[PDB]
Amino acid sequence: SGKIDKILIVGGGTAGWMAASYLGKALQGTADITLLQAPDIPTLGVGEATIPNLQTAFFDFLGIPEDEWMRECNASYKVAIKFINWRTAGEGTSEARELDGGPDHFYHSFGLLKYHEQIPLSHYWFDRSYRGKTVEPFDYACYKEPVILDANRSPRRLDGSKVTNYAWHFDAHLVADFLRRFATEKLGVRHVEDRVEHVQRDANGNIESVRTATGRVFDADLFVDCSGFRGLLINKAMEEPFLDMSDHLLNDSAVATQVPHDDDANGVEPFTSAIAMKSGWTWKIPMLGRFGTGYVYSSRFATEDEAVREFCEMWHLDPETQPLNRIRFRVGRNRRAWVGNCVSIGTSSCFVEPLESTGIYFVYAALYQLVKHFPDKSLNPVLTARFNREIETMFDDTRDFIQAHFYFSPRTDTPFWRANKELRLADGMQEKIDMYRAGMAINAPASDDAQLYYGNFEEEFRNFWNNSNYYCVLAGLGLVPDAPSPRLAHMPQATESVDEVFGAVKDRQRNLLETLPSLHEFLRQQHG
Amino acid sequence: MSGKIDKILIVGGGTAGWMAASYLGKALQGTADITLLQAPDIPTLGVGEATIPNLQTAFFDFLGIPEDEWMRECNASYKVAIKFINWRTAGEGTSEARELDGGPDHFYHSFGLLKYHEQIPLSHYWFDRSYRGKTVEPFDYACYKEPVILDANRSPRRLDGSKVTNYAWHFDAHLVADFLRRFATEKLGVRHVEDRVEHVQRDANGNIESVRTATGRVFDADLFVDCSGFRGLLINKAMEEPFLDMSDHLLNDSAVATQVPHDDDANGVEPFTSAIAMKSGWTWKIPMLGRFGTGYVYSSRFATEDEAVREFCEMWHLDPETQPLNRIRFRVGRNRRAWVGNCVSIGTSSCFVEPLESTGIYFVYAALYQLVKHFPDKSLNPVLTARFNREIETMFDDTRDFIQAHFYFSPRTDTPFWRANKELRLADGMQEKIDMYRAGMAINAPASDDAQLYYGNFEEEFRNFWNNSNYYCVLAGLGLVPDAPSPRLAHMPQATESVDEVFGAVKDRQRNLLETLPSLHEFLRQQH
Ligand SMILES: N[C@@H](Cc1c[nH]c2cc(Br)ccc12)C(=O)O
Ligand SMILES: N[C@@H](Cc1c[nH]c2cc(Br)ccc12)C(=O)O
Repeated sequence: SGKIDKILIVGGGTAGWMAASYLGKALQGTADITLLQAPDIPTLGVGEATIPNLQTAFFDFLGIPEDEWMRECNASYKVAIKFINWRTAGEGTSEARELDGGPDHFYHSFGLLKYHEQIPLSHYWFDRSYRGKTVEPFDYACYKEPVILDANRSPRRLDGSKVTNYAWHFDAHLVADFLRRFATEKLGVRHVEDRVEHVQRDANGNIESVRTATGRVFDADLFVDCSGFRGLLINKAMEEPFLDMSDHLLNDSAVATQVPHDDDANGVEPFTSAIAMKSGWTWKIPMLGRFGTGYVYSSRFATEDEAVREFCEMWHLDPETQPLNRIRFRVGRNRRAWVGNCVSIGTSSCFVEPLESTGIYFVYAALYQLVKHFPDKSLNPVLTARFNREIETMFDDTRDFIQAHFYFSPRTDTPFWRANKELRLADGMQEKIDMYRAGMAINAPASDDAQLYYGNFEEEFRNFWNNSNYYCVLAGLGLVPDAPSPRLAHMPQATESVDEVFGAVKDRQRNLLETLPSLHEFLRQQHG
Repeated sequence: MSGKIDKILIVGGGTAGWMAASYLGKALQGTADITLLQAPDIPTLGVGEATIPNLQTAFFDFLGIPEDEWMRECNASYKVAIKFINWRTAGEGTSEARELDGGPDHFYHSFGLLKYHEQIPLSHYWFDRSYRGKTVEPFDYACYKEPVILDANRSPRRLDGSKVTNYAWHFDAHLVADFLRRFATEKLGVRHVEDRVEHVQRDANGNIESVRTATGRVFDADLFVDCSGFRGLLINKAMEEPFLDMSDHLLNDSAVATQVPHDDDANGVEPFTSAIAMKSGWTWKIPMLGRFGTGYVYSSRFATEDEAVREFCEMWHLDPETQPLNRIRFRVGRNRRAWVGNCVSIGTSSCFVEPLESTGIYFVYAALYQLVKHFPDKSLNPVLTARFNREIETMFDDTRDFIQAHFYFSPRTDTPFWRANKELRLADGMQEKIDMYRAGMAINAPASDDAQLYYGNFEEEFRNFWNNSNYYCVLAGLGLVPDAPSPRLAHMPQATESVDEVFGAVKDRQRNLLETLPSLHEFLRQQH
């Protein structure tokens, strides 16, 4: 019995120093935290994309203003994800192909669809599209962002006022160093540069101590595994099985690099690009003077040399001189994220391809659930079981959503895209698609107030993947309901007054397009 | 078998029938012909109905009926909480609270949400002090301001009309049914037919084709709404849908009720419903204007009808040979599926549970809200029916589990009834909630402590109907408390110290409202 006195974090990556900062802040003055980190071969900064709650749920919790960490991490702004060439056959190219008299792209923006007479705007859009009253795509009809993103507009005016929900693009290595300084200098976290040599467990299977290569022994009451894919504690020591979920996600490898960019000549894109490839997809994360890019592919349909060739040719890079990072990740999650006195945080717990910018979210979302379910020395099993339940739902819901990107793509030109259609959706995901086809919303938000959504982590965590996200991806790829929502035929006044709702989006599209500065213009004044 | 619903037939009148006619008539105004089949039954006494705050915001506001309009026409009173009397002390069934720890054996279940302090509900701070001997005040008096003003029969609104707390209403159901009958027929164009169902004609698909009445009239429709009560003329008799008896969780199955005249000038009016524990059940008291309704809900396995009538009459000093009494034998449980084919069951034809927590009328307009949200066309898409049945199934089962906890966790052991309740088993969903509760966790904590958002957004409340505030009121009120304080509080020394001002604010509101609020009788006099 007694409270947790000492906490040992194994691993000093991005997740490791987020755990040290979050736990150091949450338990300030009531727990001694030590982080074990061994020097590894450093890698390139291939870029990271995030979601709006990174500020409200993480940096706000630490008490760090957005401007403070943005300037020290050379971060850019992210307004949406631009899905390129997901509906047209062809090689992997950065240029959008032609589809129905226009470029093959669609946006997944932040925020929530507006409610009109208790019904999301998506249902009103499809009702018009189904009956031939409109041909405008879903994203351009219901969101104001696509128009200003086509012109690389900034999410904030020169006076600082924000006109849309946005996230950030940055190099994870810089944020890790920023949080390393914050945790050690402000929160009293102890940093130890050593390599784990032996993990000693007791008769109950719990971790007793960790011995390093130099002979130092570190004991604690609670151990946090941030060692990445290796899982030194949760997998190696605790012997907890890892659940491979490649029966839903075929991608398991990646080739990534960083490419210099002339922001003065071309501006900066306020969005992440997800460019469909022949055996996967390639991300593009614009930053300051450069952009990170990585080809996520499936080793079952493309060899590493084929992926390196495809990746370099699309960006006009020299495969013999370009610095490249070749990665082979494990897709899935542990059977239990928390076992005994060992809590897994980061890629040691779970991993999925960064198609929807969930990597960093998984860290501080798990850290949020860890503090909410924080135990004492008795390690109450109810706290551990409920934490493991939240983590498995957080990941499995994301896994199902990511699979829908490939499962519902109309492409059939390569074995990769054809095989994705041969996989089976999870029962929870298949039920969601059944609702969608019936004209229902999928996890409709309780309110269309984005400030409440992104300002209340509990409100968002219970409704992380909401109707707005599903319609952006499903309707963007071409999946639409079999027929309009049957209740709209009983709402003649609602379907008539909705004209002003679509007109309001058109007016904001025109006004913001004409008045907003470019992202490059704002970044220049922002970053000095 | 396509096209929108054109004709809707409601079988059964009363409260459920005319609530369905009003809600569906308003939602589908001008796009559906609605006919209500009602046969004259032997009328019963007005034994009183208790409600919850969303009755105005989710039902009457949807109809466009101001609170003052329907209150005056139904002679309604105000309800601020439920006072549970004699649930922790042994003895006969009496209206007088017994002595417990130097005070009356009662505790309140109030409306609203517990205030958050540093992201933690106030209940966790209360028990932390109680566990460490820092306080002896009961949970309800420490965290709620209502118990103090309810002990003095204070009004929930000042004489100037300003409301000082969340409240509901007390009324005779028959008056509300007549009010809605006039509203639906005169304002919404609903057709009322006085006839008795003679034969229900089904087709080869199992769907209802038409209904023939005793006079030979045949009524056909596209969608049928069963509001026939416990008889289940359509859902059970015609559709042959099985009814799931749940007497393994709730032993009460009978009731003896009446109405008692009351001199409001001499004794005032109680702004709360009373739940008076009995030897083989419990007795309600629903104060109204010049009278109060009362009913002894009991278990036929432990008390005969004559024993319950005697217990009921003796506690109110009534003549068992002359007092007008209503003897009822209800079915406890729910249908296997609330909606089958083109037949949707609404009201007690769908499910029933004892009115211990004032959920009877709520079940009607909550189901009507889910019916419109899942409204079908002539094709009757099975996904709409399946999702509706799931929402109804969760709505009742969660209520069933909560109601059982009232008896399961009562410390009384003096009668075979109370002893047998401890021999039943809680549902797995309820047992897991109790496991969390004992572990110091909240049970379905609200996303926000803003009651206006909660009671103003039916979707927000429906997803969190039984929240942490409700569970703590009943469980801690009966004496069930966690095994130890939340381990997370030991790491928040500043939070556990600054919470002193939160409890002091409740004490200041208790003192100020007690001195300035008028009595309910005083406010009712000026209003009515
Ligand atoms: N609730 C999350 C859901 C989400 C996860 N990844 C996203 C990426 C984009 Br682009 C838009 C939304 C999300 C949000 O609205 O930010
Ligand atoms: N969310 C519901 C829960 C509830 C159902 N019946 C109740 C009865 C009382 Br008294 C208080 C709360 C409830 C409310 O607070 O109105």
